[PDB]
Amino acid sequence: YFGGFNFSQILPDPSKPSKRSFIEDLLFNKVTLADAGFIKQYGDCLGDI
Amino acid sequence: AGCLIGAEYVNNSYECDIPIGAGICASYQTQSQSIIAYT
Ligand SMILES: *[C@@H]1O[C@H](CO)[C@@H](O)[C@H](O)[C@H]1NC(C)=O
Repeated sequence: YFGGFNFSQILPDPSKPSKRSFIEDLLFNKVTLADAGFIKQYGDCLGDI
Repeated sequence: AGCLIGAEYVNNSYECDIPIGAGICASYQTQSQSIIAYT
């Protein structure tokens, strides 16, 4: 109760494993990413799939 | 960011001395002298 103001859409929630808010999740899902080599990838690139 | 050979992983958290990769840092401390790796 912050004086009647609703901050529930920008505050984090404990249900998600990553403590990101609703608008943060919308921003992260909206920007598509290339899924580059920052993830470990040589095991995926070795197996021809 | 790969794997680290020659540094023990500790379950503590300090300031980042030597930045390694995604959330992993390494430092030189007394706990004899040794190189550790932490978050
Ligand atoms: C704040 O908004 C959410 C939906 O955006 C709503 O579920 C919640 O009840 C609101 N908070 C209050 C105190 O009404």
